Amino acid sequence: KSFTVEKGIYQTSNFRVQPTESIVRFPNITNLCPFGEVFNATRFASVYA
Amino acid sequence: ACSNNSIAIPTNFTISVTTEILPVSMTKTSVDCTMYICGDSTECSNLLLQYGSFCTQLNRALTGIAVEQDKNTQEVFAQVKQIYKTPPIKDFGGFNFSQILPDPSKPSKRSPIEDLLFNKVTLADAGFIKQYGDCLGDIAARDLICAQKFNGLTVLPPLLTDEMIAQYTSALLAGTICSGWTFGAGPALQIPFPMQMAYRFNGIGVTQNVLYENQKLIANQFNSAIGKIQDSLSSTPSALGKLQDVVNQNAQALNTLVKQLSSNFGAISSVLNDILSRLDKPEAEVQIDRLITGRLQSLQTYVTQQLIRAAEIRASANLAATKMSECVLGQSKRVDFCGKGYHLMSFPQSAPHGVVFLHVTYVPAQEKNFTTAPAICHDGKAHFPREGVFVSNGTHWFVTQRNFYEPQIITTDNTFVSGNCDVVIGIVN
Amino acid sequence: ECSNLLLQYGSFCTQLNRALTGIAVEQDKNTQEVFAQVKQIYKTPPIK
Amino acid sequence: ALQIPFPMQMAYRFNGIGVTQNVLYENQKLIANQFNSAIGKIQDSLSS
Amino acid sequence: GAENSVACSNNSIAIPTNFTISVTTEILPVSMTKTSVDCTMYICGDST
Amino acid sequence: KRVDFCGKGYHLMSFPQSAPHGVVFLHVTYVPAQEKNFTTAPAICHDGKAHFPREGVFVSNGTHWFVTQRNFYEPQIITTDNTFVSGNCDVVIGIVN
Amino acid sequence: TPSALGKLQDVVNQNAQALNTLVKQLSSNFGAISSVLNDILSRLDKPEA
Amino acid sequence: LTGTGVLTESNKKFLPFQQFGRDIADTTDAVRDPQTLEILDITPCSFG
Repeated sequence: KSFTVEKGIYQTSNFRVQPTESIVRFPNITNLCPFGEVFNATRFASVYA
Repeated sequence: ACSNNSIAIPTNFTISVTTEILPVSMTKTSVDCTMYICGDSTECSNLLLQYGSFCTQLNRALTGIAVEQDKNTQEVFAQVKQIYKTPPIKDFGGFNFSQILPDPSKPSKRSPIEDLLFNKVTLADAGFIKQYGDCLGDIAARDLICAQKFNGLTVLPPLLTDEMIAQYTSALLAGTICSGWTFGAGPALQIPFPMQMAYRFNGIGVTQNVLYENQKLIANQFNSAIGKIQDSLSSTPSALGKLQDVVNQNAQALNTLVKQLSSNFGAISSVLNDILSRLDKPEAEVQIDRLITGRLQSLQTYVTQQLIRAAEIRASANLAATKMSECVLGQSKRVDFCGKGYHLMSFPQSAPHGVVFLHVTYVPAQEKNFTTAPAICHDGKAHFPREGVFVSNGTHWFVTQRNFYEPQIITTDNTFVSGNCDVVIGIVN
Repeated sequence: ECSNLLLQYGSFCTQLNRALTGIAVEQDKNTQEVFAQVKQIYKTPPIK
Repeated sequence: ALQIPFPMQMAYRFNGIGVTQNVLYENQKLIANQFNSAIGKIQDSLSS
Repeated sequence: GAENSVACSNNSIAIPTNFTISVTTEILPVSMTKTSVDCTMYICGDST
Repeated sequence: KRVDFCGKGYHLMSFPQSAPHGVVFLHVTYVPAQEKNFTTAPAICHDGKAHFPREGVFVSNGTHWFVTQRNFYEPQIITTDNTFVSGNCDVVIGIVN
Repeated sequence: TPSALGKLQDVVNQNAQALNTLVKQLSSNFGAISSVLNDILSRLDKPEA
Repeated sequence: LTGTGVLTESNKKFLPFQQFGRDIADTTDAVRDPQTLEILDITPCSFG
């Protein structure tokens, strides 16, 4: 925090490697998920069953 | 009871090298606050810099603990800048120092007693290179301690390494072999063992002529006591259990600090990815502000606990600096200070994040009862000896010191007049 | 239900209960180092 | 633990202070009355 | 430091012939700043 | 008397010079400067009885024996005042007639 | 040399810099909207404040 | 803002660009107005 530095070893900061790009391993299939079918159902059941 | 006409003086001793195993230092944890609190993330680091100068003072406090352990390491081991190197093993009077000098066979400078002590204290693979250096990818999975990558425990090696702690303690050894206490007082000198060990019996009141008769006996008791320490360290963990409790307290706090990495503290997960996704956040960011805030207070409780522990390590390590300065570089007159019993010398055989002072102590073992006299009424005056209380076999009076039994002849020169016979109650003709 | 919320904070007060246990054992061992210098008991001498 | 006669151990309990042994050796009863007045004053000054 | 020689013997004594007096300063922190905080007016601004 | 607490060689004295928030000590320390190797014995032998010195050590130039105190090198003459009789000569290793 | 009187100078900057890092710690926001009293008074009504 | 303190004029370096501001410890430190062209830092009302 000052512009004068005394004599010794001063533990400033540490580092880690920056990424290069984003890699996405999706499942390679096109499909609409069945939440369109489950929520739009005519028959629902009673709560104990 | 406290007998008026009888006196008991001890007449035999044991050279019991009492091992007072002491924590001079600790694991030199200098954790980055962004690595424990954030891992590799930086939105967390902006949340941590909203508190400003906590982790500046927390990292500066652990930095002062690590620099303080370097100061403890330098006030204990680096007392002198007159290093005597490791000598050829000759003319030591039979005192077998083969386990405490460094070995020539093994490529490191650690000693066979240090080959006992560096091999039973498990560090549980705590370091910098073991989990961080080779691990760009998956290297050495199912380790004994895990996920220090998300902890960032920069465990610094000590500035004096174990071969260079062995170099300093071998210099402090060869100072004690052929120097007195004079090697710590600037210019270092040379003096052999009958006079040097005669000087170290002389400071606690033992007369130095006992050693010249009993040099073989003190040498055999001392090397058999080193053999009993070596067999006890080969057999039981009860001696090293003080620093084993220190390393288990430290590593228990470290993998406990990993269990506070695991814990929720009221949150839904140990990860921060639940809000860091593409919805608009005028109010949604405030959720993981409090959820990360539940995780933030674990480190200050840790470094408060480790700072009261570092004050305890600093008290025992200023005690250890006082023990090198007054037991190795001198001889302490303080009662029950350098281990139990009257101190003779001490040897600093090293340890993982600790030092094992081998306090050679003079402990008496056998006790005998004798009669006594207050003074001798020789020619109408009260006669007194120079140093010591009176003992007697019943007809012949002798004078001895309080840690060993020696008989002294009643002469003209050893008696001085410091009073008359009538003012002294119960004087003996 | 408070206990289920209290174990949800991991091991804060596991460390505080171990710390207060260490304080209670610490007053036991300060009693050991201050008072119990030797464990054997000598008899009281007579007033004479 | 051993047994030493009492004015002999009083003769050298102040030998670590520096002054020579005839302070409390010759005056057993007089400086004993001084320490008796001291413990009387301390018994009044700690009982009250 | 610098490497010295280890010489060991049977009966040798080294009674000194001359002496040097040298004076050095030794520095200790002793006391500290008398800080006292009014706890009410400090926390959360200049309003009560 | 505590080694490297206040003392360096000896401890003589110090001066409590004041300072803001503390004190500065000034220890007059002590260095033994020049030493030479001598030959000594624990006792000297006169008439079949071992003579011990009071506060001295027996030193020799090579031919003749002298006595002085342990802390300064200025030898004096071995007399009956500086020595006292304790034991006999046949139990002392390295005794000189 | 400035190497002498080092630890009294060190406890003077420990006390002075500890007092001064207490004073600049009142710029730290602590999870609020600001560290300033006046922003928290002026921006909000009292039950939200 | 609310300031309980002694009010006195100041002669600081100013711009129309730098019209408002606070201290590094977040007291009031930069005020400009067309009524009285001086700057204002609120020294408190001799509190202690």
